[PDB]
Amino acid sequence: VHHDGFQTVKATIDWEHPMFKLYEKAKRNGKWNPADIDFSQDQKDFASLTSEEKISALPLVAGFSAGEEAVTLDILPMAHALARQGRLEDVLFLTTFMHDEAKHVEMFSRWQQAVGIGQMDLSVFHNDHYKRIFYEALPEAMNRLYADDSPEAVIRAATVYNMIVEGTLAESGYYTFRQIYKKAGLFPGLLQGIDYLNMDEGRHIQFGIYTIQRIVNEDERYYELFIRYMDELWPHVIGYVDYLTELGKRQQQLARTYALEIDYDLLRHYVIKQFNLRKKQISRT
Amino acid sequence: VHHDGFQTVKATIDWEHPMFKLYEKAKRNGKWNPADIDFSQDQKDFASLTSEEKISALPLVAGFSAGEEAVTLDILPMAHALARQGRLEDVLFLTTFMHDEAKHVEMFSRWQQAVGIGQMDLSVFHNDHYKRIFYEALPEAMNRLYADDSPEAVIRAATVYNMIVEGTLAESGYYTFRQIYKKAGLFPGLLQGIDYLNMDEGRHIQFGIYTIQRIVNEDERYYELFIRYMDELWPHVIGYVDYLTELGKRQQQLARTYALEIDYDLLRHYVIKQFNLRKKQISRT
Ligand SMILES: CCCCCCCCCCCCCCCC(=O)O
Ligand SMILES: CCCCCCCCCCCCCCCC(=O)O
Ligand SMILES: [Fe+3]
Ligand SMILES: [Fe+3]
Ligand SMILES: [Fe+3]
Ligand SMILES: [Fe+3]
Ligand SMILES: [Mn+3]
Ligand SMILES: [Mn+3]
Repeated sequence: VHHDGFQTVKATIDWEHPMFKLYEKAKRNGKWNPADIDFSQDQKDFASLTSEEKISALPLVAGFSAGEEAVTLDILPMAHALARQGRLEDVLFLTTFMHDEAKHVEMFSRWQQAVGIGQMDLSVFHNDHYKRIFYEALPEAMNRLYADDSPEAVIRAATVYNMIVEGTLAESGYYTFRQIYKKAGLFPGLLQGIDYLNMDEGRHIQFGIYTIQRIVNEDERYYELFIRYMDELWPHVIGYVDYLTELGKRQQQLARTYALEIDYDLLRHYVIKQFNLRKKQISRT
Repeated sequence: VHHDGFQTVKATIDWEHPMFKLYEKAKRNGKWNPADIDFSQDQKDFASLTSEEKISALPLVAGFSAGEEAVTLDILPMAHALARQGRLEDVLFLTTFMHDEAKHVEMFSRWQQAVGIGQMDLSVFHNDHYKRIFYEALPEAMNRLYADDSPEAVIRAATVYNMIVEGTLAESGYYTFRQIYKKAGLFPGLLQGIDYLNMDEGRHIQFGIYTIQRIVNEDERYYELFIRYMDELWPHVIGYVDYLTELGKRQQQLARTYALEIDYDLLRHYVIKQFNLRKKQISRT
């Protein structure tokens, strides 16, 4: 359907818009290129491992690789809906968001290829709770926006994508990676990538907070909606976290070898702390 | 609707895919930031001009500013459709395409603001032919892809966007800018931006060629469709070019002042040469 006019011909960009400022920061802090990461030491580390130790790291990489790919495809409807509402500054920022996610997909796929498991199908480490979030609830909530861009729909979309998938699972995943392999001195390439990813992610979560708050600010009843949608998803979050935990406890050999006391109680409490923390970044009033 | 699996969990990125290679080049050659361009000399140039000379440059800037904004919003459906067909490498590349266009919007809006015409509504320089292409035919052809992603639809979308708007109008616009203000020694900032834009644009046109050719390669009858859609739009292309030409001929004062012999016959023939050239980049066989 037609354009009825253009903001940068009638006027200019709104230079003070928060999403314009986030867009500017994204350009400044988003220069990194996964193609420049040296994975040669990672390949050696990985080949040095025994079959049992090799397996230990694959579940987390499988969750991240699919997750990056899901959110690369699934952010498009949000960019469309805000574009249709004429929110030009949001759209400019969302171009950096999508390009960040493309690079994240690229990074993990390069690591898989370099250590020699590209040919392996890592879908085996996706349980029913993971599928419910990433194969189903995420794409349902985003695609909805094509036909329903009400405040309710936009809140639910940002909640699932930015507050749960990024704000709870991704963040806890980054913490988990450092706690385990950074201590072990393993996989320097991959951890360089995790550091870059974790930096991009801060802007992604800030877009979600901004999006949810600006809708809550019009009607403080949407706040209840936010909390409700957070709680609906919690069972699948913790059901994926318990499942990974259980794989971790059964496959002890990497941890013994590298003298890592892998505190799964602490990882679990970090996930719980992330979830409650995101809730607190939205003010009812 | 659900994801039924993920390519970078089952396998890897297709590293040899042409769109993966274009994506890599885009990251390498796409570091430029419109926020780093120094427009201070442009502001002085523009204030130095008389009212008559000031006006001379505004029509081309109005066409570009709206055009950048249209294609930023209107590329989203192409990214969606190729994503739904599972063409991951195309999508990765299209994230760079969208981000390039965001920066193009940004660049012209910064120039308008810096020279002191942000508050002016430049819609006056969009005639009926321009509106037909940018306010109507472009968004119709792209949005169609949400409900119709047939080869016919995808060809028509790439033809209008990449071969006509970018491959014919944008390219001729870049040539026109250099021919006029680069000679005059005017607007150094803006011409730095035009150089960066013209570089990005090469990748954008290459995506269109690739997209159209890969569909022609399955069925050489789609070739006729391509040519037909090119010809349907030509009248509006030349009707916008004649209209700009006529504004240019009526408002002679910038050209006299700077000893520019502005050959509108040559600019017209460059537009015609662009259009025929794009046709030739698609092989029937
Ligand atoms: C043993 C403690 C378990 C910790 C939880 C691990 C979470 C795995 C993360 C998989 C999803 C990644 C989401 C990426 C989203 C994005 O790129 O914005
Ligand atoms: C006097 C000769 C006239 C020459 C033709 C001028 C064309 C003006 C261009 C306006 C549309 C710009 C399209 C931008 C598309 C993109 O950024 O990919
Ligand atoms: Fe993210
Ligand atoms: Fe369960
Ligand atoms: Fe372009
Ligand atoms: Fe006419
Ligand atoms: Mn990511
Ligand atoms: Mn452009």
